[PDB]
Amino acid sequence: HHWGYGKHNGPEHWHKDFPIAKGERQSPVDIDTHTAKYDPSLKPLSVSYDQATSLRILNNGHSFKVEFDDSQDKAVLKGGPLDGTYRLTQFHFHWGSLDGQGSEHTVDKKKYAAELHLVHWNTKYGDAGKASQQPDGLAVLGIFLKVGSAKPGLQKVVDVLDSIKTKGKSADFTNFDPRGLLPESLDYWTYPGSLTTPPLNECVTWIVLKEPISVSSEQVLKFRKLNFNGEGEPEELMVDNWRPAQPLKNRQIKASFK
Ligand SMILES: NS(=O)(=O)c1ccc(C(=O)CSc2ncccn2)cc1Cl
Ligand SMILES: [Zn+2]
Repeated sequence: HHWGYGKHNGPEHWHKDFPIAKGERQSPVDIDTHTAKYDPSLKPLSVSYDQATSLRILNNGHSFKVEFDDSQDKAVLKGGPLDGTYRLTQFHFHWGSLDGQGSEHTVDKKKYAAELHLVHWNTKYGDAGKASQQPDGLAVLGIFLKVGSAKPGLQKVVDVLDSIKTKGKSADFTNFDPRGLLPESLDYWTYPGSLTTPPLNECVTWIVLKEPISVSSEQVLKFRKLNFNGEGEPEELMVDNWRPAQPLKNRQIKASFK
């Protein structure tokens, strides 16, 4: 009876296996735009993805993820609220059954159709597992998706999803450039938080971009054809794989803009 997004194993159940679910710095959160404080000391975010090396794409029964070669300084995040250099290790998405839900973070209670998470680890900790045990171990760049015009840079991802329909399928996935998933502006909100999936470790500096990307209905339709289940099990479409907003508690959200 493992964790998921259903009625009997979804977010309201996760605290039983992972008591940190009720912790002091859980994610996602609602970003109340009027309450976030503009911090003039925040630096521009530096996103250096020119030498990224994608390796593989995998349906793990919770999402799909593109994994990168993170064994050298390739695709790195720095600046912004961060101290030091963070290596990109994977990206994945969360999305809805309908376009009015799917994001994890919300902005003045607005839900987007999906959210992209680009997961990076602090190189001072040597590997992603070690980094996950530190309060400043990971940095996730979060990008909202709205439905409208297509994102051309996402098409290579959506076109291979039919090859990883069910849980446990993977494929080779080289030469994918994550720069094609970014909006024009790198203005952001930031706060200290957690993984949004089990094990829910409190190790993430969240950097959530203010500007969404647009993707087409046909692109998000292909996300919704994935399956949570393994092949041969009853078919349950992979939709609504998002954790709702959690209590902000004793945290401030800072804005890089305004
Ligand atoms: N949604 S999210 O918060 O961006 C997110 C989701 C899953 C993972 C994983 O690495 C899960 S496996 C794992 N995590 C920490 C320690 C041992 N294993 C990492 C992140 Cl940052
Ligand atoms: Zn995520």
